[PDB]
Amino acid sequence: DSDDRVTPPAEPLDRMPDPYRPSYGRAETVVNNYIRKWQQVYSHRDGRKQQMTEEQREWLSYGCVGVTWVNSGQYPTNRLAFASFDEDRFKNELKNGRPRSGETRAEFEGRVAKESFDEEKGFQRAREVASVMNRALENAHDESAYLDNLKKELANGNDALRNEDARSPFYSALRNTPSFKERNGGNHDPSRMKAVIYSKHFWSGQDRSSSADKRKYGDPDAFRPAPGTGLVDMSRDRNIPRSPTSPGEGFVNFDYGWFGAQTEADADKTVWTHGNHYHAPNGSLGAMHVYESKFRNWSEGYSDFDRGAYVITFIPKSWNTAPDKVKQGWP
Amino acid sequence: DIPIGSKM
Repeated sequence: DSDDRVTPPAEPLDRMPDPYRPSYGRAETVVNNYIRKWQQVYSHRDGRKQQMTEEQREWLSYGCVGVTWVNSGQYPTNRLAFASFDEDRFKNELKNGRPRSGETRAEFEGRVAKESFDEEKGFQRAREVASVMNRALENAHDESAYLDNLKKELANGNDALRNEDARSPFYSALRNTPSFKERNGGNHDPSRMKAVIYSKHFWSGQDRSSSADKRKYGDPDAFRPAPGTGLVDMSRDRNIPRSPTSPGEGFVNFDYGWFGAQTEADADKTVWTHGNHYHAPNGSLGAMHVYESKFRNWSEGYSDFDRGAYVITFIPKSWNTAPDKVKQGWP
Repeated sequence: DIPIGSKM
């Protein structure tokens, strides 16, 4: 009867996954099967396939956070985050629009702030910044050279990110990556690392001392990206879900989607990997399923989340959890 | 703590 979280069993390295295909832009498979696919195409260390360890299988079993946790080797911090927000559309639709049939002004403002974000441009911004960081670390063999290479291209590109503080989440993103300091990972050599991207959907009204309106309909001033840089301050994100509007209404607090480092230029053709919930086949929610969605399917989101952040972190180049190409389903 | 695992 226990809806307790269980860790999926170990899958032999030769066991091939059962076939599955996307339907209307999204594919899904039970987590036991996705482990088989992950071991075939994502597990390589220096080109050598590996079995998903007991620890990784435990991380994965926690739900949508598990895919990103396993692929990046770290529980997501969301320290370096980007998003796009049309300030002019938000200000105009506030001072020109009107609440629809059945909306509090706190609900109208919350929705307009939600619809003013552009998740395509937000993912596009994180794309271009991650490319600058990868070029900076290409031939840099110490962090000092990486920071010098990074600032050089940002200044020549007239990117406002150049003026970030030396200890900001942006400039400290590489040195704060645990695998960067590990002797089997980066070994303090930026040229052995690579920038990767995942996304987080979450709720804006997370201040427990704020009005119930913002907890139920959103805080328009919360989690807006800074001008010029597009950086989102994720320090006040505390994994707090949207508050219910009526009794019985349940909301999920966040959602994590793994992009990696795909080379496909079409944002709409990029694949995002996420899970529905934690693994409990003997319990209420059932077994965890891993979803592989096209970008527009992922960025469609839900009413649970009014915010989207596109995060940059780093993994060693020796890994294969962020390959150039990601294929939905199997084979 | 705050539960994760996407149970609403």
